[PDB]
Amino acid sequence: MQNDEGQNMDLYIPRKCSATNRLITSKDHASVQLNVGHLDESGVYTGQFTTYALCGFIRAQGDADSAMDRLWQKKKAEVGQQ
Amino acid sequence: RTLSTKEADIQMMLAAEVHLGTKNCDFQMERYAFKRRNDGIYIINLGKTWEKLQMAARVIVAIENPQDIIVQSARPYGQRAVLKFAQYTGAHAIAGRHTPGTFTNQLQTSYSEPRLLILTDPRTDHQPIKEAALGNIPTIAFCDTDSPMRYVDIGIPANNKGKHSIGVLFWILARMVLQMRGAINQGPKWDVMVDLFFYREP
Amino acid sequence: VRVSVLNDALKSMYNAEKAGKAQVELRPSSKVIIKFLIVMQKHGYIGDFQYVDDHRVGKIVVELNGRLNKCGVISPRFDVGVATIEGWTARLLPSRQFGYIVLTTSAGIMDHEEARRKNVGGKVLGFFY
Amino acid sequence: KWVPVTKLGRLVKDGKIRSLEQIYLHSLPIKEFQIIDTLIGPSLKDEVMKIMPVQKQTRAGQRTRFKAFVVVGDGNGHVGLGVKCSKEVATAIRGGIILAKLSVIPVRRGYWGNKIGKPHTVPCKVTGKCGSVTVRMVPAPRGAGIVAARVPKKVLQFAGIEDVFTSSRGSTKTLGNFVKATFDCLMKTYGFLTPDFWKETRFTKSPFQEYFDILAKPAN
Amino acid sequence: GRVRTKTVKKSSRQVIERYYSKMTLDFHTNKKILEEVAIIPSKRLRNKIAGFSTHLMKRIQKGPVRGISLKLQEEERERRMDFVPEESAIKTDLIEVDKETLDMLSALGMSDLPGVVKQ
Amino acid sequence: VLPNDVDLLNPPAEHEKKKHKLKRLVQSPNSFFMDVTTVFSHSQTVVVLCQPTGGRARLIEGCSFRRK
Amino acid sequence: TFKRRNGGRNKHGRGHVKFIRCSNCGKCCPKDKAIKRFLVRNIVEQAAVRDVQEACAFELYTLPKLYLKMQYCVSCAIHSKVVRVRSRTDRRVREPPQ
RNA sequence: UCCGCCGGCACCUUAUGAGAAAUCAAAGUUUUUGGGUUCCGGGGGGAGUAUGGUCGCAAGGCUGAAACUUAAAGGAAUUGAC
Ligand SMILES: [K+]
Ligand SMILES: [K+]
Ligand SMILES: [Mg+2]
Ligand SMILES: [Mg+2]
Ligand SMILES: [Mg+2]
Ligand SMILES: [Mg+2]
Ligand SMILES: [Mg+2]
Ligand SMILES: [Mg+2]
Ligand SMILES: [Zn+2]
Repeated sequence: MQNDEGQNMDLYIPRKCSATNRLITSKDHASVQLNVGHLDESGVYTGQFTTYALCGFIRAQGDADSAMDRLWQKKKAEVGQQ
Repeated sequence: RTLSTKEADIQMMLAAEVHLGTKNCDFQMERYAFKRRNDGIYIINLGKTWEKLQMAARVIVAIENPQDIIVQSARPYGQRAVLKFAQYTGAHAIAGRHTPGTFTNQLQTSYSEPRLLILTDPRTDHQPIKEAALGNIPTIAFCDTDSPMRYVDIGIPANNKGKHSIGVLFWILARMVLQMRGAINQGPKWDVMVDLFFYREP
Repeated sequence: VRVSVLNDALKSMYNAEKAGKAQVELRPSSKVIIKFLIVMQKHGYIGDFQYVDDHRVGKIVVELNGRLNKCGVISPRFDVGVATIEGWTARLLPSRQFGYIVLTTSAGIMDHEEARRKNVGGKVLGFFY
Repeated sequence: KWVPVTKLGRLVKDGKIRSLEQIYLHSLPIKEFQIIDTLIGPSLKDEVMKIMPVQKQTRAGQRTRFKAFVVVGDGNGHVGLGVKCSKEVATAIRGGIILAKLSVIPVRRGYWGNKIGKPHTVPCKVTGKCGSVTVRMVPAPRGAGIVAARVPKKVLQFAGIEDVFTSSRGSTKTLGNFVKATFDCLMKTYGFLTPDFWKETRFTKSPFQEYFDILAKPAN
Repeated sequence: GRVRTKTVKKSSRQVIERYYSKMTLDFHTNKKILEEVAIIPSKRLRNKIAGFSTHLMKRIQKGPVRGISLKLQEEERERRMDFVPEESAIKTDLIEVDKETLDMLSALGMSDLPGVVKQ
Repeated sequence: VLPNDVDLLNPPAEHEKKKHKLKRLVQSPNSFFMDVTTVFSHSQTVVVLCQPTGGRARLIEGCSFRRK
Repeated sequence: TFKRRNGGRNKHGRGHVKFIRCSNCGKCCPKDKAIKRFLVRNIVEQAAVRDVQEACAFELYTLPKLYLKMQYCVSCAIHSKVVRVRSRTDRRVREPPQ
């Protein structure tokens, strides 16, 4: 990754699945990146969102729905969304 | 007394039998089912159904261009709701049969590249769901108790069979998307009538 | 019959990690398994694991963090002197930059990097990376 | 000329996207070879691996079609493999070149020992399988060269790999599977989660989301 | 046999799509319209197209067809669907629920809803 | 329940109730003693207060038993 | 190449099954492998019911039925068209036809 | 009749797996190669033959070669022709 001097030696840093932590390769066309919008006190979209990345492996297993639900149930309690 | 937005929607969903599931429950839908009665029919927890509707609405509003959202149904009962849902939310509705190669064949006329996909029933809409997994297209689907969860990112636990259930679900979802945009006033009421979403037989 | 409790413990973790599970139960438990886990935990390959006392052998629940590629035992437990550690690493590890071979030495259970620092040999228990 | 029909084609045609890594990050499929010619076009170099005639038995005779294996790569971490079958040798080669570009992948490179100079070998042990053919790649010290057969060696050279040890099992004489197996392990170089990738991911907007307004407006 | 080929069928549908108003139910009148609004190289081909188009006109009178898209006809169908009764089919009051359903609402703390009533 | 929707260390009390006695997180017998003179729920001996069977001993309707 | 998961018969968790004799040719065939058909029909053909009924000597009488259980070997079942050769996909369908 | 637990003969769907494929919920957890242990194979023939030993009333069983010969034999699947 980083040379002895410090310069980066990687073309890019692949994303990691938010549920399984697996790397997402350039040909993983079943992987999807999802955005969940943030609301205000009134309940109107404020232009802010939280991003989630899912690999094709977990989505093919059918566990994406459960994984997304658990991740959102935790994230919303941290950013004040409810 | 005054009913909150969640209570009013749950009351509306009860009248439409949105909570009545199939006699069989998929192992990945058990987390949404509440209890099974002696009749063998599973009862969907409407409390969780409303929460998933809110989560789906948050994803929809995050789409800058509504035209990138495609909502479609295969069964006739949902062909009316999808058209009305796209009318108010600005999405792109495709009612009828999905043409294979829509999302993969770049040289045919019907080629499209949606950012989000909405479906009424994964079991009947298997073709678009299967084809959406070749283009990094996230999918939202209304899933019944016996609905497969493969390649489904957000599954809304609801009865996607009855004509009333399908119409109410899209009516509520359309209202939530507009409310989160500030286009319409908050609350459980909407100037649009739900009957516009119900299936109109010949 | 159960021959190597360590193999069952590591095999269960490896299968669970590939399936994407967050927790996995190891039964039976042993002080060799616990010390093996501690080595993995110190290098940030597993999260927090909890030992349950059942008055017979106990049980362990291990929290997974998705960083573990593979973990397995080496059977039989061959003797490995300090001079022969280099050969084993060239065989079992992906590269010369990460991955640890767990050895049981007279100074205790430790990874091969620690064994070189203490200049102590022993026997191979397993590996992970 | 080129009239893009996909979202990436317009962005690449417009110039919003200027690197393949920005596409690889979001794992977006590439269907138009003009995109590859616009980003790493001048640095690419195609080479025909083999012409394989295949025959189909017919009432009048045997239908002979020609199958061409083409490998492309800039020699700096990008390589592609394309195979097309056609009734003419020239037509097969031209189509194979197009297919090779569409399958270009990023190849991760590392250091055998000390991180001195540019990366020269694979970062870890990687194996690829196609049919019965399995190709293994082990990191090798600088100057060791590419210790591999002709078919893997050609692919590795186009991928920018300078030194690596290789071993093979299975029917390597099946060139189609031998080259594909070599290409299979190269794409796995970015799939292995090393400790340096343990850092939490920092997501960024996809090109479609970033340039929604440009894509929304029809192109005329 | 007397099966019309794609040339006859395809041409007939196109004529009806953009000249439905001009077309009539009479073959003799229709074949004169084709000469005015189309270039048919041969007389025999023109007669076949006129006859099949006249057959399609009879089909349209009784109901819609598959391969012909009449824009004016489509608009009529849209208006009928948009019509809905003033009374909603979903009754918020007098909601029939089962014992399990009532317990499901109790877990949510919504056992005080007006409409919900046991069967 | 899916593996990731359940906690192995703190399973629901109802879930452990229906699990096999030997497969619970901690082994627990399903038997118990009762008064009537303590009688084992799965007694293998004739007490006629209880009649041994393949499982729990068949108790007599007349007398009333209190679990302990 | 293995053509069927069941091996052409219906035997699980047992070693030997006594054979039966084909109703057509008498060939020995294991009972679990033989094609079995239970034919129930009137003892009088439909072409003669009217004549027999008119000649009945009783005011009320129900014509008895003829029950015959037929057990065929594979060769006779195919030749007699009791069963037909099906495509690879259709071989797995075990439900009786319409 | 309904719910569940243990054990057994099986079946159905599915790939995140495996395989040359047929196919397999094991024939999976294998070049990211190691839970324990027994038997057993090394191109096709000659050949389960010759010989020696051993068992059997016999029929034969068990054990078991070489000379020499040969560039294929064979497995799965595809298109034709029949
Ligand atoms: K049979
Ligand atoms: K059972
Ligand atoms: Mg055969
Ligand atoms: Mg048995
Ligand atoms: Mg036998
Ligand atoms: Mg199967
Ligand atoms: Mg091995
Ligand atoms: Mg041999
Ligand atoms: Zn027979």
